[PDB]
Amino acid sequence: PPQTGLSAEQIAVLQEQGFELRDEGWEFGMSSKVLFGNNLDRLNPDSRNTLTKIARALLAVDIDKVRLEGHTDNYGDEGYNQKLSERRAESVAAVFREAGMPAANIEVRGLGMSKPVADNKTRAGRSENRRVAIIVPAE
Amino acid sequence: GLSAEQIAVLQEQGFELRDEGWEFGMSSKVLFGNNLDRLNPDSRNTLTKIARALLAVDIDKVRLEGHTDNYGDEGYNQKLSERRAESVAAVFREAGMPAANIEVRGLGMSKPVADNKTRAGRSENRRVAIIVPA
Repeated sequence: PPQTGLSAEQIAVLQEQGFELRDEGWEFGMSSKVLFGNNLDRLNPDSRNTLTKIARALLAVDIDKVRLEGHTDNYGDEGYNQKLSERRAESVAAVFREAGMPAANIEVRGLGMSKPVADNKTRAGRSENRRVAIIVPAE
Repeated sequence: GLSAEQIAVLQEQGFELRDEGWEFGMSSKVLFGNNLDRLNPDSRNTLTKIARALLAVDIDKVRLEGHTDNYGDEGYNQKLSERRAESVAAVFREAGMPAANIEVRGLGMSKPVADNKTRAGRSENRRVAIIVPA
């Protein structure tokens, strides 16, 4: 399949919103520390507003299908981190639905600690791993 | 203490007078469902109504107390219970309750109302309580 499903107008929005093109599509990893702070799956209220802006920016150029993927670092129990990561992605999904993203077009996954982008030996690396990613397919 | 009009509202809302104040306990299953500390939307709406009923008669100070059963890790259950009480606090602040007048506590498994030896009792113990000091 050619990766020509997105127009330049759509790519431009993805770039401005912080997305980078990766193997599974355009991806923006959002810091869980920023999104949730000390909470479990409840979003900071300011972060809810931030997320709504991103959803609306995407919807304004007809990017109306996303995958939301939750991730953790390697601290704690693996099953718990998987559950936490799924619930965190689901919280983001709720905000995207409220902004108008069609519910049938949102796929939610929790990957727990299984797909790190950084080394878990460092606080910085662990924080980079604690994220919720938005993925927009390029197909 | 509380005025007659305030007591009448608390009684109407289903609060019961206990040693530490008027108390209204709510099921964590109903409040959070499968979530961790994110309230489900219907429960948010129900909590907002309670907050507004209280604020309409100048009940503007509460304690929110989160509880668990004794199943699972003690430390996690305590954090969970504190975070769940904080979620309810956030709803009350959004309704207009002064932030400085809200006390949030997570008791974990330490203060059961029912028998943890039974499933029924463990379920009753998984709750968040709204308390209005008398």
